[PDB]
Amino acid sequence: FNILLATDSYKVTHYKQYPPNTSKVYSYFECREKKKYEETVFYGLQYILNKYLKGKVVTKEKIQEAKDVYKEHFQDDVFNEKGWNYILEKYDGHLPIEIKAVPEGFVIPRGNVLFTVENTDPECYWLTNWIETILVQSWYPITVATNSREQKKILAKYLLETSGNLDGLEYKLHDFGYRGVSSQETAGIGASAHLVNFKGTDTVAGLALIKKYYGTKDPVPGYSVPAAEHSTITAWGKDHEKDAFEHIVTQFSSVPVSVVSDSYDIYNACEKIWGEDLRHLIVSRSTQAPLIIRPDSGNPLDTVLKVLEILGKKFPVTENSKGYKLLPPYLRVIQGDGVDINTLQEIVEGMKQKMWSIENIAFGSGGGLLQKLTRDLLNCSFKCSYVVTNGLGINVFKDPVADPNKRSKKGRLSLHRTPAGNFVTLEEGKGDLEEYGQDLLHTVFKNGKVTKSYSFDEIRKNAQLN
Amino acid sequence: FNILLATDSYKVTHYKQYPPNTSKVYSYFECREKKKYEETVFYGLQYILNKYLKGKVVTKEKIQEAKDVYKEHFQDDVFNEKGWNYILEKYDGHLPIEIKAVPEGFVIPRGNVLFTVENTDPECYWLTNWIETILVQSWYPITVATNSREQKKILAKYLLETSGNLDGLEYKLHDFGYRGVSSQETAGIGASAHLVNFKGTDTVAGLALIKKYYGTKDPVPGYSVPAAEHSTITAWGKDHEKDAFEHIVTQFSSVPVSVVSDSYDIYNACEKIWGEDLRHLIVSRSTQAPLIIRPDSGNPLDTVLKVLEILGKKFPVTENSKGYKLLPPYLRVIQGDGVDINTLQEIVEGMKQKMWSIENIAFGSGGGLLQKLTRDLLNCSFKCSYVVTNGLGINVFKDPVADPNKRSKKGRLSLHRTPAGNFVTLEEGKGDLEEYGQDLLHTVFKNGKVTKSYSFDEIRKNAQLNI
Ligand SMILES: O=C(Nc1ccc(C2=NNC(=O)[C@@](c3cccc4ncccc34)(C(F)(F)F)C2)cc1)N1Cc2ccncc2C1
Ligand SMILES: O=C(Nc1ccc(C2=NNC(=O)[C@@](c3cccc4ncccc34)(C(F)(F)F)C2)cc1)N1Cc2ccncc2C1
Repeated sequence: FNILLATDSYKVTHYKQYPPNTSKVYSYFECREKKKYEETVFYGLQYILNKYLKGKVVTKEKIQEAKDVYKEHFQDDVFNEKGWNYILEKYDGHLPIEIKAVPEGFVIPRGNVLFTVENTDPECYWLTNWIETILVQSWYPITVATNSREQKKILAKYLLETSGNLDGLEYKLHDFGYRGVSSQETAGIGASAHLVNFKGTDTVAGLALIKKYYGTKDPVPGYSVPAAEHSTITAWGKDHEKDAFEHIVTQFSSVPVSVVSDSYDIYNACEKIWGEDLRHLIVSRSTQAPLIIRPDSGNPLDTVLKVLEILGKKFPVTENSKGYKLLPPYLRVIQGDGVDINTLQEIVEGMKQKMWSIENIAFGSGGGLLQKLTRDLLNCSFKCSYVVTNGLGINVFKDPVADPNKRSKKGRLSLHRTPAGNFVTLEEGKGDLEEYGQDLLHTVFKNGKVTKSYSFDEIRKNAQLN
Repeated sequence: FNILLATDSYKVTHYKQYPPNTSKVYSYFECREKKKYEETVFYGLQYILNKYLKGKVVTKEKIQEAKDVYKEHFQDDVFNEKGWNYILEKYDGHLPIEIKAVPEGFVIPRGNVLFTVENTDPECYWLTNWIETILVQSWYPITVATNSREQKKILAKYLLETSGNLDGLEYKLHDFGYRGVSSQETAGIGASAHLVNFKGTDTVAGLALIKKYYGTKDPVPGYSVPAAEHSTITAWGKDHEKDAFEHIVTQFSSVPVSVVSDSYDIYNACEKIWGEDLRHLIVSRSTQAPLIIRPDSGNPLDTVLKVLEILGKKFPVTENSKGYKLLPPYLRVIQGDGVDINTLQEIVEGMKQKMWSIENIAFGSGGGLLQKLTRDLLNCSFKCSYVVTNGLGINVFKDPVADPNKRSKKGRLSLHRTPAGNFVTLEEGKGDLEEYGQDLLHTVFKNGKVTKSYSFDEIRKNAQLNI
């Protein structure tokens, strides 16, 4: 990794574009309000600070590699070799940058300052926005954590309504997304962001990221159970689906086991194979080791409702203290196909209308959870708000005539508690009036060192639901 | 990197679920047809083979790390330590796997085998599908290359129609997506996939990936020009936008230079600042060093058409030999906001209806090009189609009653040219009847070695448009 090659090409040319005698560039990150995701989990900057920004990030060799690449890339010698040599010689390759940030896991309304960046040496005025590209990739862990939290809110509401408690809430949305993301690095970041809110993952890459960058008191931040795939059922042959199911639930007799049941006919598998031929191997299992039947095709709501209606007529169903139907504790369902925040809401509402407890169901989500998200969903954006030029500070901003939603904030920013205990971003250095007490941003990075950090356990606490 | 920790958790348990006495698992990858992205660029597998699958990928230390993690993760000791030790001791940690693939850059219709995977040692029947998760991530470079190519087709059609050639086609869609992707690793892979079809990138990460994994005869696979951002304009102050523009075009007098012009009022910047106050610094510039005006907000079609209407009244417009209007060569426009395959089509059709040449415009795309894509867009999917159990081969598949589109192929697969020059995937080992040409799948990986590689130059040639 070479930070000289980890910016948008055009930023290589910015040191020639700022007003002459500019000693300070001060820039901020927000999830811009779009005058429905009203609050965001701030998570993921600490990963970036440690993996990419801290310590000696400049060497002789990195400067020469970048020089040689940019000469060809631009067909011209526009690279700031002198500016990067300055950092190597004055600071042993440590970035003279100060970043202030809201604590990780914090849950903040749209349109607030989340972090700020500024150069600490006048010579490095160009450096603040060099690192915009790398820091703005924060959008991804923020957006995965936020969208996973919104899904937890829906699950919380319906589980509380149909059961009278939240037992098992943190295992209700399992991460199926490892194959469905764009890379290994993405797998680990996105899986880690989902584990801010839940404990169930198949995306193994998330576990090592958490242990190296954040830390947990527990040995691991997330858990799984044995489960089949189409290959482990269909490999027995089209006439032997029963043989496959029997061998798998017998191999995994004393732990929970998920068994994909839609290879040929989900409704026949539920009613005849599980519900009649193999019923004796299901009703014997312990409460700690249920069979989880997994449909994987068809309309997600219609399929879930028919699977439950089938199982309800083959297995002894109870009515819980809320009046909702409940499968025996040895038998559960997981819908792991077509789940995103919209279909999840549809399935739990539909279950509730048919008097099925959300105790009966778990969800798996892959692309919906980790991939089908963009920087646009929360308007994650980094902008310059303040510069010093000829020793005078100026409040700077954009305000495009055709889109007032892209207006940016002015001047030096701070984050405060309101008298009602909400959040407000103060602009134009007005935080210094101290009419709203102390800035909630903390210095997290300064002059190549991480100065403040959060365990994963602290992050989970900050991100809890009301 | 530990390949023992680079699979979906449940696959750690699959070695206990396959039929006993199974000596072979054979699986394939396709972009399943949904019975419109009718053809897919196969690109990206070579990166995965070299970065993650080749050489000694198993050590004593990796097996113990995986053992310790899976113990806690499953609350149980279900990990296949003996199976992974077998690979370490018999093959010095090299995977006994054979992968066959269509050549990279090939352009293949939906619903065809692109690559196959099978174990070369009976002991390692479980290994074929262990590596499903890592191989299925090839969806991403395939889908970025495919979607970038479909955009090149749209640009090709409209540029040929409004100008009578394709000059500059390979610079018409610039990658703006570095900040808009989910990771550094993703930036490099997605940027490299876009450069299969175009030469203009700001996503620097793509250049080193191409040089390390593919290689080009040219020094670099992709190029950029100097350009402003809101910070380099707004830093001058709200009352000095004109000073910022003047200093920037004067700093970059002799090369092309893109200047974001919507900080306060794009229409005032075009009509009064560029079109009157600074016009003398624009009309002097060379054909090799145009000013590119960059709007960055509003309705993308409406804003492009009004920018061109303004510039057409302040600058000398010509009518090209097709009847379409053309800005002077020192002046161009780039729309780099809200561009995806749908808005791109809308803008060029709108320009065509208003008699503007596509010569006037370049596009920048960020999230649309590199991030707003999923494995579902081309139904990229990996399935087991053949096993050997008790020495007998059987053709296996799924065929869910409620979704016939998820039906999978049966048996040993091969890819062939049809008598009309199309493609066909043969099932059930029917390739061995040799009623069609050679199988187009080549061994690219075997027993821990990459056996066949493609230069990036070969991939660009394979992925060219017809015309
Ligand atoms: O079906 C898959 N995995 C799976 C299925 C169900 C659950 C459960 N979630 N939630 C729960 O509460 C269960 C559960 C009960 C008791 C103790 C559990 N311990 C740890 C966690 C879950 C526990 C419930 F059985 F009670 F539903 C089980 C977890 C994972 N697959 C993995 C995968 C990956 C990629 N693509 C497809 C698939 C299929
Ligand atoms: O505007 C940006 N960059 C940029 C702008 C225009 C082009 C051109 N594209 N296509 C071309 O044909 C141009 C062009 C002509 C002549 C020689 C060129 N040489 C190399 C390539 C482009 C050449 C055209 F001037 F003719 F339009 C110029 C390339 C990059 N930005 C970079 C960026 C990154 C992230 N976010 C926002 C931005 C803004």
